[PDB]
Amino acid sequence: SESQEDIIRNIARHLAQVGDSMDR
Amino acid sequence: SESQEDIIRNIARHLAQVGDSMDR
Amino acid sequence: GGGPTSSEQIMKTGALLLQGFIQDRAGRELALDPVPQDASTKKLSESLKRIGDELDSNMELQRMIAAVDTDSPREVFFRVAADMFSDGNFNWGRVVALFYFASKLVLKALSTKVPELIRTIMGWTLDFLRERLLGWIQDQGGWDGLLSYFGT
Amino acid sequence: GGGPTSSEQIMKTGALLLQGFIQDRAGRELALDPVPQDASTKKLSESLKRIGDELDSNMELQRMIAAVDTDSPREVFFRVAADMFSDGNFNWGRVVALFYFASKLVLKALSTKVPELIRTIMGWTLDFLRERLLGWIQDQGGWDGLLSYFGT
Repeated sequence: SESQEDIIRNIARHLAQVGDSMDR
Repeated sequence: SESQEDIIRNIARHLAQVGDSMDR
Repeated sequence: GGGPTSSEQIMKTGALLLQGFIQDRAGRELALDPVPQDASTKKLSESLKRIGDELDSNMELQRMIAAVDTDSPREVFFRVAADMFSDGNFNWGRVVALFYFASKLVLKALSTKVPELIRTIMGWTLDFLRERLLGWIQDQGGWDGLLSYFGT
Repeated sequence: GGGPTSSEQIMKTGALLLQGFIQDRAGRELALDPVPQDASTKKLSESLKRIGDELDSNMELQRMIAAVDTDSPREVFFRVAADMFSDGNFNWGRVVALFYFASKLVLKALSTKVPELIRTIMGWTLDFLRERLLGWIQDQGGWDGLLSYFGT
């Protein structure tokens, strides 16, 4: 729940980071 | 429909036949 | 208490073999917790698996099975089951064949479910994209901009 | 009419790429009718596929994705989508990552569906077996009789 909210934010930040890095 | 009834009887007879043959 | 001949043991073991068997064939990621069982039941699982494998190489059967419509799969299951045993005979091969048919309905239902899931999820994704990303994508000159991005 | 920069072409191509991409990963029988497309769109599909493959070898991501609960998968999808683009930035990699996330929700929903289908179909099968076959099975002395039948 409160921890699931944490896992979700996590997934997001990670996806965003992986996407920022797909450039070079 | 009427042909689906035919496909169903078919599957049955085949399954029954395969099962009768699994012996030897 | 109750030996192999008891109705309880028959239903209990029956459940195990059938689940073992269906899960096995439905695995061929996201896999399934295997069914824990004793030595004799493993020996049985093993043999069912082999008979099922041999049934999969029966092209007649696979053709007809794929041909059948599973809009109402319960109706189909009971109609086939009844027809298979209607001549009043019983043997182990028909029981095996019945189990095999059950595993194929699972796969068949799964197949109809896949494009449904996809369409639903695509709906969410394209809704998000249109309302949140479309502006930026246009700024790139559309998907032709992704070509440039990949180097092509 | 309308070039690559039109909203129509963006939604249209977007649908194709996304469906192509999700179907591709969900294939890894009962397969899917591939998405017919032009040369440029195939080139794009090809590249998406490669980026997705490279994402699959990111163990951090796969761990967290499997960790997340998809009881309400729409909620999850929109929460992740919003969070990913909340800092106001856009680039192609995030769009690709979003598509990747969409394909993983498909697989994840599918995974929860499998044991449901199995239980339902086992219900029918064990109901048939108990009412129609149990007598005969007892006559064999239970499933120990299937052992004999297989030779073991």
